[PDB]
Amino acid sequence: NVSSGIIHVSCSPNNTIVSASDPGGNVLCWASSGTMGFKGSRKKTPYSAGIAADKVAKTVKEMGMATVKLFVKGTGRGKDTAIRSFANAGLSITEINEKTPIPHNGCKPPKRPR
RNA sequence: UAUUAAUCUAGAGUGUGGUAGGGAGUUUUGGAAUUUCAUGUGGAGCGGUGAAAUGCGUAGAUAUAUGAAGGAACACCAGU
Repeated sequence: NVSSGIIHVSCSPNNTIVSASDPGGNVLCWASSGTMGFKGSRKKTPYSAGIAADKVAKTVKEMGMATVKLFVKGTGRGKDTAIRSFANAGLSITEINEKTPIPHNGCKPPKRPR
């Protein structure tokens, strides 16, 4: 029910999530690799993120979606496939930005696995 | 060489001017991020690994935006 908006995607090293939102901060709909049939370790693939982004773009099309900001989050090899999905979808993407939860050198993270 | 009577300034220190440096201690401030809580948005998976599984999830998690709290450590300056 809104033309302008923002859709967020967070490509974790183990999974990915995409979520379309209005500029007021509320969510409209979200999608993830788990929403599709295949599960387990095979869900951390760029193809899975691509189909998730395809589905979220589809389900926001009926909403009447228009020019939209893009905040990409997380690290992984599947985030760019969502970019291809959205660009090829014909949507009115207008701005790209980086919103990884990057911290300054503060709290101590987990260790080296070894 | 040792002892002693002395003398001098290059040895070594003090002064003068200029001069750099994350040198140290004490006393204050800040912001990112995590976590918890609260507020809305939402409905099934999330997390996880070589692959899985304990574990978490409609009693609304993850996510998204805002606010509060507390604690810890100070990317980018950073280097033949």
